[PDB]
Amino acid sequence: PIVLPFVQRFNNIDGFMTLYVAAVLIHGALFAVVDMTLNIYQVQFSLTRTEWYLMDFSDYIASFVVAIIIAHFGSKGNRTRWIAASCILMGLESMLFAFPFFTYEIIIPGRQSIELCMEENEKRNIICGNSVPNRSKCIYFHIGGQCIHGIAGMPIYILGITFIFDHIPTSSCGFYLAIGHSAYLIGYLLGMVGGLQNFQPPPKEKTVEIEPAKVYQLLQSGWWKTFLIIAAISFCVSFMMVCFPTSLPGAHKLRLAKRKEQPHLKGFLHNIWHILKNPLMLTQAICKVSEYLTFNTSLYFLPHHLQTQFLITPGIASLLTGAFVLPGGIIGHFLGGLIVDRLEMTNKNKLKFTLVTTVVSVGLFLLIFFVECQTTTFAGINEDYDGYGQLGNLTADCNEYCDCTTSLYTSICGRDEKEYFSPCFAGCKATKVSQTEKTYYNCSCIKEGLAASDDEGQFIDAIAGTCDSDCLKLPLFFAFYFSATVFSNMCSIPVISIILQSVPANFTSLSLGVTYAIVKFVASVPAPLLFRLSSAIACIYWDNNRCGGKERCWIYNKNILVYEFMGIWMSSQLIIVLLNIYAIQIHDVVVHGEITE
Ligand SMILES: *[C@@H]1O[C@H](CO)[C@@H](O[C@@H]2O[C@H](CO)[C@@H](O)[C@H](O)[C@H]2NC(C)=O)[C@H](O)[C@H]1NC(C)=O
Repeated sequence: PIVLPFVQRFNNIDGFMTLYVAAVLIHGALFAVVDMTLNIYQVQFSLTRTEWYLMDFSDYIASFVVAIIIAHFGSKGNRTRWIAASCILMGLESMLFAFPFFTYEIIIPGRQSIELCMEENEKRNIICGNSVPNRSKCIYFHIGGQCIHGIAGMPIYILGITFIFDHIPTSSCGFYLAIGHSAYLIGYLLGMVGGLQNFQPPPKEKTVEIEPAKVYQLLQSGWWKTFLIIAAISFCVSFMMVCFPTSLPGAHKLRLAKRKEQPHLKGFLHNIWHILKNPLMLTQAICKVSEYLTFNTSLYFLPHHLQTQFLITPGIASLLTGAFVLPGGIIGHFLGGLIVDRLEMTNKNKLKFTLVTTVVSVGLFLLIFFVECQTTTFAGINEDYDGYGQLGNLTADCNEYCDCTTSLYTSICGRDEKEYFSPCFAGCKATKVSQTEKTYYNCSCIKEGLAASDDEGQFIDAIAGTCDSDCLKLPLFFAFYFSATVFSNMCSIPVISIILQSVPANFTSLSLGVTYAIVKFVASVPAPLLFRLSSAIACIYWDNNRCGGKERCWIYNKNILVYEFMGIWMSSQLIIVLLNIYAIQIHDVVVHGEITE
């Protein structure tokens, strides 16, 4: 008996939009946390870099095994029911990805595995790896957590937008296409922003080794807190969508406005065959490939590049891309989408709109490449340590006494402006830590250095972290990075907007699945390997003495990576130019075939 005006105003075509972005927002909020959550799980919990990608890969293929199946199933049944169910399986997944943190907080603290580590012995506390059991058990919680993510997450991004296609007019779908994309972006922001404020250490970064044993508690409990709230929201949003009508009263009024004036295998193939037989969609999908190839690569390569040429803390460097690529992205859909929506752009109009959009963007990427040419301050990698030892001498006497470990080595600055790695390897037999900085004392393995130096309560000492005197180029880099990002997000709307037009209304449901199948398999499966091979190409100088099978590098080649990664994007960006010049002529030929004035 719910005949209140609400459920009549809650069956509005925006009443579906209100819950979809509400469904998307927590969906956006979820994944961004997980990538770091997976990443920190690898480093913290005694994993290899081999298994982490496998956990990452689990989300990707899970969407791929449902990007087609649910699309065939979304065509035949109620879209509203399936989305909330896929919203429901978000709730099951998100808490499930938080059970191992609470159940297995005993995996690897510094001293909480009492059976084998003695509280007085230091070598005992870092060996007897009982952490690798109760680790692979969690990975089963985690590979499940990643798989339930993609199997259920993908129908949310297919069916909901399909409901936007088939129920909302064209001249405002891009207005709705943009917000849905951005609601995934805004969760990419806060998935890092909200999550990391708890993962990033408390006001006490700088106490005795209890802090690694206290930071350990706040990350598992940090996500176990976060996912408990996240998952339940995915339930209450699903419960509201289930109450939404099967027969949408909003579309029925519009359907009669647009009415006037089996998914068999062969019929499935009839949809499959025309797509290849229409070289318009052929270009649309591959243009998206270079779009995602250059995008995803940058959002990964950039914090690594800011860590190697601009010498920015890897935790801080990751933030720099995360907190700054979105402001370009959000308006890129917002301004990009509203251009077609306000102007009711035609198929010929958007193709011209896409070309000049990308062409200037590449010259912006090219402009960034020109900026890389400028010289920057160089720390370490000065070939054999001033004649006192070779690369790898690094394991001298002062390494052994303060127990330096070749995996977490960081560069520290001496007063000679020379950059020394492994602040404890600097021979610093004493360290007094203040409230706002970390400093090292009695730094023996330092060279004369120490021209004027300074301090107050103590005299002379070296300051932890890298010292940078010429990082101004940084504002040029982001500035050029922003406008390239904006152009990218206003390339997405033109390609996705066209796909709706050249497909009949009943077949638009299977349209999203066709392109979405290429998203995770053809692109995201071969991509990491293409990066990984060329990642070592600039990371040649691996720590061969300790890490073993390429676990930690020391020379991410600041000249080769710049030429390789951005050149690949230069190779990648231009493919869109060739694809679209192929499309526009073919589009104009085929449109001519239907016009033949
Ligand atoms: C290491 O630094 C400390 C202070 O940061 C220096 O302190 C001296 O330590 C010796 C121990 O042999 C004491 O006899 C002195 O009285 C300490 N000095 C003061 C002012 O308290 C210590 O000298 C440094 N190590 C070396 C090898 O010089």
